[PDB]
Amino acid sequence: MLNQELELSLNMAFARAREHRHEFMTVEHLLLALLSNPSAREALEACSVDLVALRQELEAFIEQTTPVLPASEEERDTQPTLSFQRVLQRAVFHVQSSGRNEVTGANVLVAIFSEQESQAAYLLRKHEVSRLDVVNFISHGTRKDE
Amino acid sequence: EKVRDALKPPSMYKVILVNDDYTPMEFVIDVLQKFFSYDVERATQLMLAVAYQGKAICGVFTAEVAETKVAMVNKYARENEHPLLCTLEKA
Ligand SMILES: [Pt+2]
Repeated sequence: MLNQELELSLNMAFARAREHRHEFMTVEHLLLALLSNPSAREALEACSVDLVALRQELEAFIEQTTPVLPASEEERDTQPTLSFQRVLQRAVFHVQSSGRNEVTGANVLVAIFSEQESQAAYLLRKHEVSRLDVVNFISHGTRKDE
Repeated sequence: EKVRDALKPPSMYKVILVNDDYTPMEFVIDVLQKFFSYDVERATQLMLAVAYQGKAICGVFTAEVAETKVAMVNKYARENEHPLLCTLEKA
């Protein structure tokens, strides 16, 4: 699940969750963070996705739906959701089984689509992006929607 | 032309605590406080709701958060060895 570039994104995603004292680390925080992950950002730009709109949509959603800790509590800073754990394991399994040894933001972006029931997967579809589109960009060439 | 399957935003879910005869009342009050940040004199009234009605809605979250919460609650009950059951409810 490491790539330096990806790890940074994960760090930023958690730091953001902890800043607003969010109780959970969501697939939406993840995608939010991935918007500034070059690997991920690139695949999304090739899919003509409005990143400004997506970013706004994601931030609005996590503030309105993410439970906030009691400000007191222990410290138990942000609990990753099961969905979050799943997209990561999926990206990691895909890389491992491909014979490669690097998990990029784009690999993670692909794994998000299989999390039906996540707002993130919903927002990507809303922006006319599908798993196939990202997969086509990742492989072959810049198979872009444009 | 067309454009693949439907969309529909994810649905919100209800998190529920089921009643049973082996879980002690104090433990459920504990769960309501630890996993739902409920007021002492609010969790306690909610445990009564579960006992009386046999089931009680403890909150409403996104499908993603609800799923995680249900799992946290059940894992906790299990570790404390109580058949306290937490469930998911659409709509
Ligand atoms: Pt950061």
